Amino acid sequence: MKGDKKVIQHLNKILGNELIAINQYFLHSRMWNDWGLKRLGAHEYHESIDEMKHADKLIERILFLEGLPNLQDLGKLLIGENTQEMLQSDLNLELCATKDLREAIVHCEQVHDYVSRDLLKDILESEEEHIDYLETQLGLIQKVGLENYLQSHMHE
Amino acid sequence: MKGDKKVIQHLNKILGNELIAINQYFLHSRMWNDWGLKRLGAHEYHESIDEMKHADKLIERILFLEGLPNLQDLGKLLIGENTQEMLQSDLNLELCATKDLREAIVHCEQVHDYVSRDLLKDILESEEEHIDYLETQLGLIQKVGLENYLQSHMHE
Amino acid sequence: MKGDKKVIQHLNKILGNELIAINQYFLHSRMWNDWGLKRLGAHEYHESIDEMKHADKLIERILFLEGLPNLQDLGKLLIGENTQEMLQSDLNLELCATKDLREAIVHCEQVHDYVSRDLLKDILESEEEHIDYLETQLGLIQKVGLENYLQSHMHE
Amino acid sequence: MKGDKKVIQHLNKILGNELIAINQYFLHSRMWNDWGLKRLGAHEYHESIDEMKHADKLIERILFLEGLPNLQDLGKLLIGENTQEMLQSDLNLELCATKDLREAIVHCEQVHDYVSRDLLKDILESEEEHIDYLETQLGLIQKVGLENYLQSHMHE
Amino acid sequence: MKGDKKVIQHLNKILGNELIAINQYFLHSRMWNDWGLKRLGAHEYHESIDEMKHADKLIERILFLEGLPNLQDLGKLLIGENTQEMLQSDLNLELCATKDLREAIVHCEQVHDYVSRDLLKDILESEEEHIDYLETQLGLIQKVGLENYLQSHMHE
Amino acid sequence: MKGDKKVIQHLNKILGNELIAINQYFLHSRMWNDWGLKRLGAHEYHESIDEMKHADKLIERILFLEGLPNLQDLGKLLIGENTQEMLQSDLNLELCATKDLREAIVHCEQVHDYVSRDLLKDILESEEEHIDYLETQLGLIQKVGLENYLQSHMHE
Amino acid sequence: MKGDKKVIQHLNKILGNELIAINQYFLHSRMWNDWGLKRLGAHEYHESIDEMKHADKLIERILFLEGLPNLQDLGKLLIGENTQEMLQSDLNLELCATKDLREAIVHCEQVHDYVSRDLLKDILESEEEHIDYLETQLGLIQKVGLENYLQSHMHE
Ligand code: HEM
Ligand code: HEM
Ligand code: HEM
Ligand SMILES: [Fe+2]
Ligand SMILES: [Fe+2]
Ligand SMILES: [Fe+2]
Ligand SMILES: [Fe+2]
Ligand SMILES: [Fe+2]
Ligand SMILES: [Fe+2]
Ligand SMILES: [Fe+2]
Ligand SMILES: [Fe+2]
Ligand SMILES: [Fe+2]
Ligand SMILES: [Fe+2]
Ligand SMILES: [Fe+2]
Ligand SMILES: [Fe+2]
Ligand SMILES: [Fe+2]
Ligand SMILES: [Fe+2]
Ligand SMILES: [Fe+2]
Ligand SMILES: [Fe+2]
Ligand SMILES: [Fe+2]
Ligand SMILES: [Fe+2]
Ligand SMILES: [Fe+2]
Ligand SMILES: [Fe+2]
Ligand SMILES: [Fe+2]
Ligand SMILES: [Fe+2]
Ligand SMILES: [Fe+2]
Ligand SMILES: [Fe+2]
Ligand SMILES: [Fe+2]
Ligand SMILES: [Fe+2]
Ligand SMILES: [Fe+2]
Ligand SMILES: [Fe+2]
Ligand SMILES: [Fe+2]
Ligand SMILES: [Fe+2]
Ligand SMILES: [Fe+2]
Ligand SMILES: [Fe+2]
Ligand SMILES: [Fe+2]
Ligand SMILES: [Fe+2]
Ligand SMILES: [Fe+2]
Ligand SMILES: [Fe+2]
Ligand SMILES: [Fe+2]
Ligand SMILES: [Fe+2]
Ligand SMILES: [Fe+2]
Ligand SMILES: [Fe+2]
Ligand SMILES: [Fe+2]
Ligand SMILES: [Fe+2]
Ligand SMILES: [Fe+2]
Ligand SMILES: [Fe+2]
Ligand SMILES: [Fe+2]
Ligand SMILES: [Fe+2]
Ligand SMILES: [Fe+2]
Ligand SMILES: [Fe+2]
Ligand SMILES: [Fe+2]
Ligand SMILES: [Fe+2]
Ligand SMILES: [Fe+2]
Ligand SMILES: [Fe+2]
Ligand SMILES: [Fe+2]
Ligand SMILES: [Fe+2]
Ligand SMILES: [Fe+2]
Ligand SMILES: [Fe+2]
Ligand SMILES: [Fe+2]
Ligand SMILES: [Fe+2]
Ligand SMILES: [Fe+2]
Ligand SMILES: [Fe+2]
Ligand SMILES: [Fe+2]
Ligand SMILES: [Fe+2]
Ligand SMILES: [Fe+2]
Ligand SMILES: [Fe+2]
Ligand SMILES: [K+]
Repeated sequence: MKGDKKVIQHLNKILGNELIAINQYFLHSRMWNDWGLKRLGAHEYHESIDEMKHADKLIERILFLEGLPNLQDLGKLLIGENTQEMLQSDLNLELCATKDLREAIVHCEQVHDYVSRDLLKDILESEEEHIDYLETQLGLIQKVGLENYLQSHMHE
Repeated sequence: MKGDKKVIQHLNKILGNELIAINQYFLHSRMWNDWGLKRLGAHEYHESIDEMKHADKLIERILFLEGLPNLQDLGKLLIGENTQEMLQSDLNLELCATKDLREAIVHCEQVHDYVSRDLLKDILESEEEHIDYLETQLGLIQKVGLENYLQSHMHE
Repeated sequence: MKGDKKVIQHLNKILGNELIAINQYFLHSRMWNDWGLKRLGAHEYHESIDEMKHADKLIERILFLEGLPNLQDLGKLLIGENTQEMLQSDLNLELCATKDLREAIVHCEQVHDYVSRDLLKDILESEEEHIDYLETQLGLIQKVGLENYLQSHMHE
Repeated sequence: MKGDKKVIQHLNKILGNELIAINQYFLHSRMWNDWGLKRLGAHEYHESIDEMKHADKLIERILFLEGLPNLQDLGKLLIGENTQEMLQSDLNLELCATKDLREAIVHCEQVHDYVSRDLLKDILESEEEHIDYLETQLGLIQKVGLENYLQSHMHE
Repeated sequence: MKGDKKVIQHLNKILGNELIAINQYFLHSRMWNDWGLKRLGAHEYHESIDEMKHADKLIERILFLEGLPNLQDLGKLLIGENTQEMLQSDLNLELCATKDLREAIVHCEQVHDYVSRDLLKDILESEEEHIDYLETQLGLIQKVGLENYLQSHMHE
Repeated sequence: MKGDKKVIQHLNKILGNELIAINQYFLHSRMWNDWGLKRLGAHEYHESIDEMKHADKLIERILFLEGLPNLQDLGKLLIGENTQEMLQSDLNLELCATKDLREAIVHCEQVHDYVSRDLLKDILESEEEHIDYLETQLGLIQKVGLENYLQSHMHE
Repeated sequence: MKGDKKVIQHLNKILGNELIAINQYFLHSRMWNDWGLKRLGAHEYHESIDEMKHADKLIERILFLEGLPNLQDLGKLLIGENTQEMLQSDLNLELCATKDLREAIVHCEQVHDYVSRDLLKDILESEEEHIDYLETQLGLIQKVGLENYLQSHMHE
């Protein structure tokens, strides 16, 4: 089925965001694991897997619409040097991603691509859960202190 | 994540409706049970539990959006004195609730809060099922007669 | 069997205290969950459920005695802004509520409503366990430190 | 142990009431069964078994207190001729029984026989459940009509 | 079905004997239990249950024959003060009961109420088993001595 | 938040009685076991465990009320030299315990400490069971003779 | 056939030490439980049970040797006011106990009561495990800090 070219362009923009998030989260996960903060590593890995699944659904939708998925362009990773920086960088990336998702949903509604809208809404629900996770961890660092927070995320 | 203040105000309005419905339905349930109309009591209890779960989701969403859930303000319960009045009072309350849900959905769409919209749509689907249940019971009272209808709802 | 009018007034007063506690504890529970303090959130949810069950038993007893349960009047919630304030606010509520239970039991005894007395005694046993829980947590904060206490109530 | 002679007199009065209820409810049960109203018959049999178990506990307590259980004196049975009369006669009997139970509890409290008081309170809780059952059935006859009420209690 | 009025009178006489035996044996059972003679108490309870089941069948038959079961008139209980007296009092009661059963069977045969006769014969077989039990226990007291007999019926 | 000072004194008095009974019954148990009267020894051990559990509940209650449990003061043990004396000494001790329990319950009721009252009533129910056990054993010695009574309590 | 009088005196001295430890550790256990330090409370309860089992074995041995177990004389409990004092007071008590055990073993060896010696050696092995437990906890307080130590012993 021949999709709207601007919808396909929006879907490729979302896909591009997923690709940044996959790599940033995977590396953050393996950094936490390397440091012996295995619970943080495992949860960051789970976030990376979520983004892999979002990318998959986007690729499948673009192909159905007769578009060309762009897996070539990888935007800027902002890798942190410590736990607080890593969490904040992830959170900043998620906030950029939801902004793009909302603009893509607007466009899908405008051209009556309600199935793409619903896919993007499902991804946006997941991203807001990611934002909730990351905001909550930064808040816990303040409430229990950094050393305790890290201690609680050492052992799986 | 910092939510739109008018969306949060709409969510608290919906929450307020849930709180009325929880108490009205719980008391109606226990009145039917007290009268020995246990099947009616059990179904009304189920409705009250549905509204408890709606309230829960609304509270969680308001907190995520950095709003303050209002569990203090309880609107007017209209407790019936017999089965027909109790069902009709519930139905009137549901019809008020769906009106508020539609206005809240309009606002979420306007400001691109698509995750809150989808939550409210899910609640609205449940409320229309509640309306269907209550309308159907009032119709059955007409078709089988009040005495038979009550008889059929005595024993679980 | 018509119950004593002042006994029914007392039961409605106890019921009113339960309705305050249901909402305050439910909101405190969801606040703790929102902050990622899930062990605190779960325990507070089970306190809320306990009060819901108290309210149910009182409603059933009032109806049996041919009184009108009052679910319309909701007294003042006191929502804390951090863990210490939330625990202290719950403790304030419980201490005020047990004072009313004792006065209600006195009245039941005076008019020989021994079944209502035993119901209120069972609720009072639960409220003193709730007081014990709350006082103990506040004491643990003093013994292990606030940051450690919150750490220990982060993960379920 | 040597019980208070007036307490033993109260316990024998309660036992006397149980013996009336056992026989009245057993006969009402078998009359309902005879008429093909088997659900009514089964519930009335259950009430009769409850009173047998009350009598057993009272006999045991009287003997422990070195009293003589009185199973010789059987008071007045009032056997109804139709369902409404039978239920109302049972209800009248239960209301007489609770009046005697409250006077007995007063006396146990006066002489500090707290264990006998707790037994009598357990019996009283059961009789108030019996009263609730009987009142509820009389109310259902009004709400669903006598013919429907009987129909619903034909088949087990 | 319309029973013979003299047969119904006989059945009510048998029922009257059952009602005496129920109460006498239940009290003897609880006296033996009170004394710590639990095997004697359990067997006497079993005898009491047998008489309850006899009474039930007689009530059912009387009602089928369109008679009025008489549970109002309770004849003389003869409660013993020690084991030998209790057993002998039960035995005396059983011998009175079989005398009445034989006269009732004669009358059933005379008027061709063969189904009532067979019920009464089944009851009589049970009473002769009861007589055998009681006679045997009195004989064992002579053969093993009273102290040994009681010792053997202390523990269940 | 403290209990009533005189209630705490009563609870410590009850606790003192438990501590006497624990030690007296444990030694009596082990004397019976040493003599080869293992069924008596096992039952007496069970009585001692009951008193340990009573003491535990009292200690927990005193601490909740912010009293100081007194485990220092051990009153007079009266150890018997043979089975009859041991049983009688236990019985005398239980009768002193129930006297103190009734005085403590009066006080709890007076100051509206209804949870302490219910705890003491539960302990009192258990002590009256203990009295029943002891009185019954002494009575069995009379009915079956001492040698037979001891014989029946040799083997478990 | 009697044990040595001075061996029996030593065994009663060891028994006296057990009785102190039972009560001291049981109260310390219930204080820790009351404070919400349930893992400390559970371990201390376990220590108290060990001492109850030691006392049982000593009572059995004394009775076999035809001595009189002394459960009347309770020496001085030293109840701590906080975790460090409670642990230290337990440790001081264990060190007194092992001193008396070694003197008792010397005496058993001197008079060739090798079975009493082996029993006391088994108790001594257990007391040195108790000492190891207590010393290790005090050392952990130093290594992890008091607040962390207490935190780690809050939850079971
Ligand atoms: C009149 C006030 C209320 C009464 C008497 C009441 C009663 C109950 C009862 C009896 C249950 C079942 C508990 C059990 O058996 O475990 C229940 C479930 C529940 N209630 Fe309430 N309730 C009240 C109000 C509320 C409110 C105001 C909220 C939240 C804002 C709430 C949240 C819940 C939740 C989340 C459940 C669990 C439902 C499930 O099974 O998923 N309730 N309620
Ligand atoms: C002093 C009066 C009586 C006492 C204390 C007494 C006591 C009892 C008790 C304790 C049970 C066992 C109930 C249970 O544990 O579920 C029982 C069973 C029963 N009783 Fe009675 N009873 C009395 C008189 C009667 C009478 C007068 C009747 C009928 C006319 C009757 C009919 C029955 C029947 C049919 C059962 C069930 C037996 C079975 O099949 O297991 N009882 N009774
Ligand atoms: C302050 C006084 C005491 C208290 C509060 C106390 C408490 C307890 C409790 C709660 C139990 C567990 C019972 C159960 O749950 O079944 C127990 C077990 C036991 N107690 Fe005590 N106790 C006390 C004194 C004693 C004394 C003085 C002795 C012996 C001289 C003793 C001997 C025993 C024995 C043999 C057990 C069973 C241990 C096992 O499980 O193998 N107790 N105690
Ligand atoms: Fe590694
Ligand atoms: Fe997830
Ligand atoms: Fe994503
Ligand atoms: Fe295709
Ligand atoms: Fe666009
Ligand atoms: Fe979808
Ligand atoms: Fe994401
Ligand atoms: Fe590790
Ligand atoms: Fe592990
Ligand atoms: Fe009811
Ligand atoms: Fe549903
Ligand atoms: Fe709802
Ligand atoms: Fe948040
Ligand atoms: Fe709006
Ligand atoms: Fe959704
Ligand atoms: Fe609804
Ligand atoms: Fe029914
Ligand atoms: Fe059913
Ligand atoms: Fe969350
Ligand atoms: Fe609980
Ligand atoms: Fe409550
Ligand atoms: Fe009612
Ligand atoms: Fe009052
Ligand atoms: Fe109760
Ligand atoms: Fe509470
Ligand atoms: Fe404090
Ligand atoms: Fe975590
Ligand atoms: Fe987990
Ligand atoms: Fe029939
Ligand atoms: Fe029942
Ligand atoms: Fe009864
Ligand atoms: Fe007795
Ligand atoms: Fe009286
Ligand atoms: Fe009780
Ligand atoms: Fe009753
Ligand atoms: Fe049928
Ligand atoms: Fe059936
Ligand atoms: Fe007994
Ligand atoms: Fe049999
Ligand atoms: Fe019979
Ligand atoms: Fe018939
Ligand atoms: Fe005849
Ligand atoms: Fe037959
Ligand atoms: Fe018989
Ligand atoms: Fe025994
Ligand atoms: Fe047995
Ligand atoms: Fe032995
Ligand atoms: Fe027991
Ligand atoms: Fe006790
Ligand atoms: Fe406390
Ligand atoms: Fe006092
Ligand atoms: Fe209780
Ligand atoms: Fe006791
Ligand atoms: Fe043997
Ligand atoms: Fe054996
Ligand atoms: Fe506690
Ligand atoms: Fe151990
Ligand atoms: Fe020891
Ligand atoms: Fe010996
Ligand atoms: Fe020595
Ligand atoms: Fe050994
Ligand atoms: Fe030790
Ligand atoms: Fe905790
Ligand atoms: Fe746990
Ligand atoms: K820590």
